[PDB]
Amino acid sequence: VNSFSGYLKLTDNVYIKNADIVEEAKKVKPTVVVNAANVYLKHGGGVAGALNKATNNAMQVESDDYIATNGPLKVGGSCVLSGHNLAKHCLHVVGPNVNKGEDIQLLKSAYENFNQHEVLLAPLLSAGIFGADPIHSLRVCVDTVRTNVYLAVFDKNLYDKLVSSFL
Ligand SMILES: C[C@@H](C(=O)O)[C@H](NC(=O)c1ncnc2[nH]ccc12)c1ccccc1
Repeated sequence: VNSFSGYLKLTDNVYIKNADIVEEAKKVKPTVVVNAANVYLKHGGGVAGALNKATNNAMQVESDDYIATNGPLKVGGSCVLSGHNLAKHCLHVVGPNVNKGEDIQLLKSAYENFNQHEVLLAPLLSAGIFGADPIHSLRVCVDTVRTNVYLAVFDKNLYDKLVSSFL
């Protein structure tokens, strides 16, 4: 049993809600919140900008030290950093950005990072401003993640479209 409320059950392990991931994190304080990061951990907009703003820029400060020490992530890769005031940990996951010309086949690899954590609050990777088909991303999520994932979809029209088209 956990604290996530009002999520629609899609499969044995995947649940979905039309919600702002920042507000969900502030309410539940999950062990892991997933950020839709880029390889440089530059948290400018989207999920990343919103999470970072909610941490008063502490996420960015921590991320800059991470990159200075370790260099950029891989597309499809991840790192575990602090969740600051929002969660115990933040799993920064890099899905491919189609608007940058990156390979959508890497989306499965990106979702595989979720399997290292028993429960996660997460966004829909590579969708929205990352340019990929959101129906496809949800399919890859359900067909790749085996641990318990609570998906928070910001856009209301998108949420309705995803639910109504889900197989
Ligand atoms: C799909 C899309 C959505 O769920 O609509 C999602 N975006 C957000 O979650 C979002 N965007 C901008 N400002 C925000 N503030 C609070 C949340 C939030 C998203 C997922 C992966 C990559 C980029 C974007």
